[PDB]
Amino acid sequence: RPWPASLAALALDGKLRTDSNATAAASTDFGNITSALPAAVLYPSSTADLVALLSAANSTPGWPYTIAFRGRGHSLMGQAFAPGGVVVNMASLGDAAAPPRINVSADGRYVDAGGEQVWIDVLRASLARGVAPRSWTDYLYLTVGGTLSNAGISGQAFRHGPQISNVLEMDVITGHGEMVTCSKQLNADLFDAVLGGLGQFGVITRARIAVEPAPARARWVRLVYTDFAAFSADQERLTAPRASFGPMSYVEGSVFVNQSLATDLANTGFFTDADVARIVALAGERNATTVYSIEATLNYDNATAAAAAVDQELASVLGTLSYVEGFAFQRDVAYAAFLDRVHGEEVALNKLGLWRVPHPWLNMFVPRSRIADFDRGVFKGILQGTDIVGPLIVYPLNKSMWDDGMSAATPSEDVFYAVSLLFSSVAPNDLARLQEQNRRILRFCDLAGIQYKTYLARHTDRSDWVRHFGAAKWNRFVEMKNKYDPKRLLSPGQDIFN
Ligand SMILES: *Cc1cc2c(cc1C)nc1c(=O)[nH]c(=O)nc-1n2C[C@H](O)[C@H](O)[C@H](O)COP(=O)(O)OP(=O)(O)OC[C@H]1O[C@@H](n2cnc3c(N)ncnc32)[C@H](O)[C@@H]1O
Ligand SMILES: *[C@@H]1O[C@H](CO)[C@@H](O[C@@H]2O[C@H](CO)[C@@H](O)[C@H](O)[C@H]2NC(C)=O)[C@H](O)[C@H]1NC(C)=O
Ligand SMILES: *[C@@H]1O[C@H](CO)[C@@H](O[C@@H]2O[C@H](CO)[C@@H](O)[C@H](O)[C@H]2NC(C)=O)[C@H](O)[C@H]1NC(C)=O
Ligand SMILES: COc1cccc(Nc2ncnc3[nH]cnc23)c1
Ligand SMILES: *[C@@H]1O[C@H](CO)[C@@H](O)[C@H](O)[C@H]1NC(C)=O
Ligand SMILES: *[C@@H]1O[C@H](CO)[C@@H](O)[C@H](O)[C@H]1NC(C)=O
Ligand SMILES: *[C@@H]1O[C@H](CO)[C@@H](O)[C@H](O)[C@H]1NC(C)=O
Repeated sequence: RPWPASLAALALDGKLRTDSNATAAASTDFGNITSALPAAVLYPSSTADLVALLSAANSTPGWPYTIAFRGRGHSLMGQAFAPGGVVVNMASLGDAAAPPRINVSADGRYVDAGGEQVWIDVLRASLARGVAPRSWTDYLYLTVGGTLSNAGISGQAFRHGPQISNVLEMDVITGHGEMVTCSKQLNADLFDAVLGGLGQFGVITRARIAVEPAPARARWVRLVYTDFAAFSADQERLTAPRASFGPMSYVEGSVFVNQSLATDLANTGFFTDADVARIVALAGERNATTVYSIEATLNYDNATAAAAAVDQELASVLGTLSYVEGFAFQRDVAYAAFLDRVHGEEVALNKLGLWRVPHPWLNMFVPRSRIADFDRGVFKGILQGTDIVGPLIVYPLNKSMWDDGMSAATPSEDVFYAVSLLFSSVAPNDLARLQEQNRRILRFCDLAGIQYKTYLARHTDRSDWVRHFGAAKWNRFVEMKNKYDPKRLLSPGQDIFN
């Protein structure tokens, strides 16, 4: 039970807190479905405090405290908790002013960012130097270390890969309490393990993130379909390799069920009421139970000719497509306004009291060969007759842009779809129904032989995690767990080794 000097110094300096206010704040997450109180919350003022805690953990025999690294707690099912353990309040690393926690490189080819930093601040500090990361998440108020522990995907991933494919190097403190810098060339085994590694191997204190010259504006389009075959064929055309890709900077898509079509179209924040009326009419003419929309952008800069060159490039692209004649809808915004588009959605929902609610989200990767089966079984099947609150996002990814040596698990096929069904619960009895429906969707997929992977989900059975990674890739994961977290204390809320 004796404490090392450096661990005791943290309690003395008021950094180790055991009060009910501190512990309660670190006991809930964005999922708002599960909770777990820690014994203590650490508020580090430097990476030395992290070394202190993890060295103590490693050297103290019989050490009982699991350790989690809370980013912004956007986890869905407790992945950032440490039940009866220590939660690290990562945000405390950026409390001061000296030194800065985000540094754009002198050559403008990368940005250095603290693990604790949120992507919105990474964006703001990048644009101040005329650059920006190439690969995003839909939502910018997430931490660098958090998204990198998962993958980080948005409409750019088809061409640039996920955020984990856009890291040059990291500083990481392992379960041993050892500060290690890692890359493809230095300590590559740790580098690959941590990326998509679900916080199992250590804490990312710094990430070196690839940037590109920052575009000024995004030409922003949505294309409407009643035929899934045409919708998916076009998403695949837009994202297909020609190493080289087509013009589009971003390609996502969405599914709208007929029952709430007008309301959901109106709630996109994209369509006007005039647009909505035309799409509702189209659905009725085609007798459609589902409507599909491709969402795409073309990034361009402040050049004088840029706007007309964009018009012509866009016109050419669209002429290769098969959306319903006349159902192309365009917007034109500043690039930062596009990237932070979901912030506005959060503000609106929270003011309605619809943000801090349970989020039984279903996120998965579905092989291209079975996407039409998934559409029939889920969008045209299971989901029909239900009231859906939250977007249903569907878009293809290219496996060639994913590094399978990293921890992140993906389907085997060259093309696979991100399917994100972002259900928001309107309290009882809606939550239990939504949890059951997600089970049924997974059940449908299992029975149809669809070889999907989950994303952002934590499994509670060993056989499920083994299947998740694949047996050979699982053994790799375990090898790296043994070297970097032998005491199995880190990120216990993933329920892999805890
Ligand atoms: C809330 C949410 C999440 C989200 C999103 C939109 C919203 C509203 N949009 C996403 C998107 O478009 N694309 C995508 O890939 N993910 C998207 N997300 C999910 C998001 O990536 C996850 O929630 C992720 O966990 C990031 O969230 P956060 O930064 O808040 O991290 P956390 O929940 O607290 O912890 C997650 C796990 O990672 C470990 N962790 C956290 N920080 C570190 C560091 N620095 N080093 C090592 N491990 C770390 C935690 O222990 C936990 O297990
Ligand atoms: C951002 O750059 C600053 C330098 O402008 C870095 O600060 C130095 O690095 C470490 C901080 O732990 C110390 O060894 C030096 O004394 C710091 N210099 C001073 C006094 O500012 C900082 O580490 C960088 N941040 C990241 C995460 O890249
Ligand atoms: C799409 O959804 C609407 C419901 O919003 C359906 O229209 C309804 O049809 C029923 C049965 O004839 C009528 O009783 C309702 O008055 C209609 N509702 C409204 C408000 O328009 C429509 O049938 C659905 N289409 C498909 C193909 O399922
Ligand atoms: C990995 O795919 C995901 C996972 C979680 C969230 C999202 N995106 C969004 N999450 C929340 N609100 C939104 N509005 C538009 N897109 C989103 C996308
Ligand atoms: C969910 O949020 C509500 C309201 O903000 C809160 O009272 C409750 O404790 C939360 N539940 C969990 C399990 O986090
Ligand atoms: C592009 O230039 C315009 C006009 O000079 C300016 O308003 C805008 O801030 C610039 N966009 C950036 C910083 O990318
Ligand atoms: C309209 O679609 C519904 C549901 O798919 C179907 O039952 C019905 O037969 C269709 N109507 C016609 C005339 O095709």
